[PDB]
Amino acid sequence: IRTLQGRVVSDKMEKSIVVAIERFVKHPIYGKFIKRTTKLHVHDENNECGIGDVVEIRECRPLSKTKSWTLVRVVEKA
Amino acid sequence: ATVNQLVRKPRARKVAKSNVPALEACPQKRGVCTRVYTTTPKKPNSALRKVCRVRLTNGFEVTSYIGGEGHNLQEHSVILIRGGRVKDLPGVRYHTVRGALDCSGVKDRKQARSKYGVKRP
Amino acid sequence: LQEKLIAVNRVSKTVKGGRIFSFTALTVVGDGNGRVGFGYGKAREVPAAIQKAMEKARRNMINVALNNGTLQHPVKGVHTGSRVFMQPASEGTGIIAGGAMRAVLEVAGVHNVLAKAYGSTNPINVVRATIDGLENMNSPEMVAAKRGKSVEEIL
Amino acid sequence: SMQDPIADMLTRIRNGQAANKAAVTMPSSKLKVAIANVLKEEGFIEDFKVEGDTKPELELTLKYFQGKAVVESIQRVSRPGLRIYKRKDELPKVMAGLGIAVVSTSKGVMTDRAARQAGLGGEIICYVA
Amino acid sequence: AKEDNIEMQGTVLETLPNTMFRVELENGHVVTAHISGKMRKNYIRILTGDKVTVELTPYDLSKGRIVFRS
Amino acid sequence: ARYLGPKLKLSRREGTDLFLKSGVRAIDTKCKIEQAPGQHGARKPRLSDYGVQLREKQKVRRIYGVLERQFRNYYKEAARLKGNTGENLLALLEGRLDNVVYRMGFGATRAEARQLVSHKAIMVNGRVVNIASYQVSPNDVVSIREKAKKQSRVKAALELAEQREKPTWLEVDAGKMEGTFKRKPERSDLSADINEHLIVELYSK
RNA sequence: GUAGGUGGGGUAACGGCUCACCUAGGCGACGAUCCCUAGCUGGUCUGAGAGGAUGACCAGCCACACUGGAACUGAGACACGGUC
RNA sequence: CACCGGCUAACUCCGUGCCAGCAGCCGCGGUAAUACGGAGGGUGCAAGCGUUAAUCGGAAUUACUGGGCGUAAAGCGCACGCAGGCGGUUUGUUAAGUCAGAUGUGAAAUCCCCGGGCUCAACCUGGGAACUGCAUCUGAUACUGGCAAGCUUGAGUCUCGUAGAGG
RNA sequence: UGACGCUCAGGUGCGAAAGCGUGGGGAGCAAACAGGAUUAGAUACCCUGGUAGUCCACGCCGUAAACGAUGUCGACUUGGAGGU
Ligand SMILES: NC(=O)OC[C@@H](O)C[C@H](NC(=O)[C@H]1NCCC[C@H]1O)C(=O)N[C@@H](Cc1c[nH]cn1)C(=O)N[C@H](C(=O)O)[C@H](O)c1c[nH]c(Cl)n1
Ligand SMILES: [K+]
Ligand SMILES: [K+]
Ligand SMILES: [K+]
Ligand SMILES: [K+]
Ligand SMILES: [K+]
Ligand SMILES: [K+]
Ligand SMILES: [K+]
Ligand SMILES: [K+]
Ligand SMILES: [K+]
Ligand SMILES: [K+]
Ligand SMILES: [K+]
Ligand SMILES: [Mg+2]
Ligand SMILES: [Mg+2]
Ligand SMILES: [Mg+2]
Ligand SMILES: [Mg+2]
Ligand SMILES: [Mg+2]
Ligand SMILES: [Mg+2]
Ligand SMILES: [Mg+2]
Ligand SMILES: [Mg+2]
Ligand SMILES: [Mg+2]
Ligand SMILES: [Mg+2]
Ligand SMILES: [Mg+2]
Ligand SMILES: [Mg+2]
Ligand SMILES: [Mg+2]
Ligand SMILES: [Mg+2]
Ligand SMILES: [Mg+2]
Ligand SMILES: [Mg+2]
Ligand SMILES: [Mg+2]
Ligand SMILES: [Mg+2]
Ligand SMILES: [Mg+2]
Ligand SMILES: [Mg+2]
Ligand SMILES: [Mg+2]
Ligand SMILES: [Mg+2]
Ligand SMILES: [Mg+2]
Ligand SMILES: [Mg+2]
Ligand SMILES: [Mg+2]
Repeated sequence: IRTLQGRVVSDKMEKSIVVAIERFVKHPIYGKFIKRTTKLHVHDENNECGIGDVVEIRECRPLSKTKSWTLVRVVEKA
Repeated sequence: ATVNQLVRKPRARKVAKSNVPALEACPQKRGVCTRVYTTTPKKPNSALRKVCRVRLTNGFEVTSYIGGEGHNLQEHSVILIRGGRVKDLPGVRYHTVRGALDCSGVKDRKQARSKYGVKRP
Repeated sequence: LQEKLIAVNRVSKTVKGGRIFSFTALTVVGDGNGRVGFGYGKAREVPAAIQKAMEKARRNMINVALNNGTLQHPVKGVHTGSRVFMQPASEGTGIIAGGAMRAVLEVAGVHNVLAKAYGSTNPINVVRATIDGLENMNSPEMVAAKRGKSVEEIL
Repeated sequence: SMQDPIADMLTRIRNGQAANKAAVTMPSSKLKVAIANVLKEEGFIEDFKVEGDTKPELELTLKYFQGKAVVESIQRVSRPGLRIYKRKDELPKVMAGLGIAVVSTSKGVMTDRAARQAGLGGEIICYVA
Repeated sequence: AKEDNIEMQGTVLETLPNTMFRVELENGHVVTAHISGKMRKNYIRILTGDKVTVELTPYDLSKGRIVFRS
Repeated sequence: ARYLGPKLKLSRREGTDLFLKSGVRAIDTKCKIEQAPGQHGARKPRLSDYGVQLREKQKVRRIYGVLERQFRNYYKEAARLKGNTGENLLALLEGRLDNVVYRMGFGATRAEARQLVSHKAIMVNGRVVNIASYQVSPNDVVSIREKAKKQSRVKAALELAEQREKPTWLEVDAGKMEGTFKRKPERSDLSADINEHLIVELYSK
């Protein structure tokens, strides 16, 4: 149900992708809306995602040291 | 400064130092007099002003003003110093507390006695 | 009219003999009901300097639209290096102003105001900035007039 | 380059009023026309018109009252380098509600008063007084 | 009511900047003396070799005030 | 913790009758009210704006008999309370039991009233209160205790209060020796000589 | 073991937690790494506010128990007044 | 208990004579010192009063609110240019930013408001308000962003010609 | 043609004169220096000479009151007299 949408920035790991989730946040002091990036290691069972793809992801149990997110679907192919 | 420049590098507040570093944020410090002497003040004024070089417990060697008329301090006197610049003496950032430890009160004082460590007659 | 001495300054011009000293006098006057003016007098003696200032102040009185002993809205005044800010206050606040601004606001008949003086606080330039503030203030009725509306439509 | 057409429009009104111009003209846009409509109905300008087709041009007829310009001040608030948005409860009163703030809400560009009564916040385009 | 000084004669052995002087006293001790205010105000010049009265203090016997020049 | 020194010196410094004597005799007959106290008192120097503010504050303090810390607290309360701080401040001072006892006419001065209170001679709603700063509220009945009804100073103090302007916000009964604090005094009910806005400004520094 | 994978082992439990093998990744100017300082918070002080400073008392959380290791017992400890 | 030259409420006499000393800053003291020391008088606080330390304020003196850069401190010697910031105009679409409503949460204490209890107060306490936040759901779609298709006014290309101590 | 734009930390290049390296060149000029004066002194200004250098090639240096002591780009806002 609860998902993040972001862009694939690596696919060099077996069954794993790095996904960048871009956020647009008001700066606390100065009030300018800044772009902030959360990078997440995500599980990609079938190795379907390539770099540039837009992917929907969901939070799951730990799968490795760094992985606690899994691929839902590819929204847009690159 | 533009908003975007402040985002990249915020307003740095100036790190204002103490005027009384040898106290180390204590209201007084004890010390031992290493020398007790007189010094001539800066141009407009003239006097022989009573001072002492004091080795503090925390190991800072500082100069302290000995206020009031007349004092009993010698080398190896143990004194309490407070904060207090004397404008017309370079480097004198501390006053000796009168009527504390080895430093006597001022003789025959009747006004501002509490500033010079003198009991009520 | 109410009258108030703000500052008296001894000024000096060098001549071949030595120095000719003379006195300046910043004063303000007002009715305590919207009208206020400032004057600046020069003389060789202080009492003459004051009287000159008072006479100039009496003839250079502006009008101000006050809302029952306070301002209509926040106002910013500037003159030279003096930048002043004033805003309306509720009854019983009193005049929360500094030095020169208070004198102006007192005699003008502003009982309740919150004020601050930024930049230079030279009395001469502060008084001008203050009165510059009060003259550029707008009532509801005159805002309604220029905009071609009623007071109800504006407010 | 030109990066704020709205600031430009406001500057044209401000400069035009300072130079006692009868009217000011500029390249039109839907948003400019929207702001122009607020200015007109609040009575800070007399009228406006759009002329052209491929390259439309907005003309504004400036008001004067007893010689003096009606637009005392006109300030760009939200700008490209720093966008400003406000919730309905924190909509700014300009000149203790003698001026207007022009607010882009989800129900179109309007005054802060109308945004409050509608019960909407939005982007604070400009102050006018 | 003030504490008392020790007057003593001496010869100015050298002049120093800003009306400061080395003065060898009667007892043979060299003090760094300074000019009095009254002598400064009245423009009494002091030179190397001049015989001077020096007011000393018991608080410091390396310092003095030149109050008279003979 | 109280001022125990000479009274008329205070009146002289303010340049007004602070009512610190009973008022059987005129203040000019007991002292030189026009002249400030001391050697250099015949001089009348020009007083600064700060000095005007201070002397207004000290006037009100000296009337009621309140030291600075307690007065500053009364100011903080007035600032907090809704409405006019200046009017609130004077209401609080008028609330005080020592004042109320005086205004009813049981003490000849506020100092004599303060002693009555302090010496457990006053009851608020039938209960002994010996705190001078006790805030009396509307519809409270201040009274003299049966032991203190015989006190000759209380008989005399009533006769003095008959001379003075009677408070409209109180209602005393001389035979009973009790009175009802009907309401809080309005700003109109108190004297116009007090420029309370000067105190408001003084503390706004 | 660094990042991921596969398989075995391990844990109350997911997991490089561990191991073997395979792949060559992973993090970093949106400040990694390194150095210095520091228990965190509710709050507290100051300030018109926005801020700034602070984290004593009280209450929540964490860490430590002469110093460095280690486990045992137990529902729970790697245990202030337990063990080696 | 401190203070009484100004800031800063409060002034005289005597002693001293740039000495002794005072002092936060400006300053005071060299013979008639309201500034030193004492005294009389006064002012401010008061079971405290001063002094020191420390923080914020005043300081718009790091300026988001809320500052500057010709000469006061401050435009890189000049350009090109990657990252980054910013983006003319129209339609559709999306709904990230944004806005609205709702739900959950935001410990108690503390702060604030209206009450209550200790003779009053401090203090204790009932209820409320507040906790400006975070998440989710449902909506809104002007503006900003994404996506798609355009448009020609920004920016380029081509044609012809001109001046020039440009290299 | 159809927003392809503006700005730009880091980066890259250009950057007077002096200076540096290597090899040429060297009329005039001229730091240093030599002599002649002046003067209280004259390590100067003045006079007569004079080396580096000034010139060329290639490489280096990266600074100047490198100034409009005024960053770049865009829009808007009365006039007058000139130059090209
Ligand atoms: N030497 C010493 O220690 O002190 C003496 C000095 O003060 C002399 C004085 N000098 C000057 O002004 C210099 N001006 C610059 C050029 C050289 C020189 O001339 C002077 O008066 N000169 C005279 C000539 C002279 C030199 N020695 C004796 N007489 C002179 O004619 N000076 C001219 C002037 O003062 O306007 C001018 O400077 C000048 C022209 N031609 C020459 Cl040479 N000098
Ligand atoms: K002096
Ligand atoms: K109030
Ligand atoms: K590992
Ligand atoms: K594994
Ligand atoms: K905090
Ligand atoms: K340990
Ligand atoms: K057990
Ligand atoms: K700013
Ligand atoms: K949109
Ligand atoms: K770029
Ligand atoms: K040569
Ligand atoms: Mg983890
Ligand atoms: Mg007390
Ligand atoms: Mg620590
Ligand atoms: Mg502030
Ligand atoms: Mg177990
Ligand atoms: Mg433990
Ligand atoms: Mg145990
Ligand atoms: Mg133990
Ligand atoms: Mg004297
Ligand atoms: Mg600040
Ligand atoms: Mg500045
Ligand atoms: Mg300069
Ligand atoms: Mg400069
Ligand atoms: Mg430049
Ligand atoms: Mg756009
Ligand atoms: Mg949204
Ligand atoms: Mg709570
Ligand atoms: Mg769009
Ligand atoms: Mg550029
Ligand atoms: Mg060269
Ligand atoms: Mg060469
Ligand atoms: Mg030559
Ligand atoms: Mg030559
Ligand atoms: Mg440079
Ligand atoms: Mg420069």
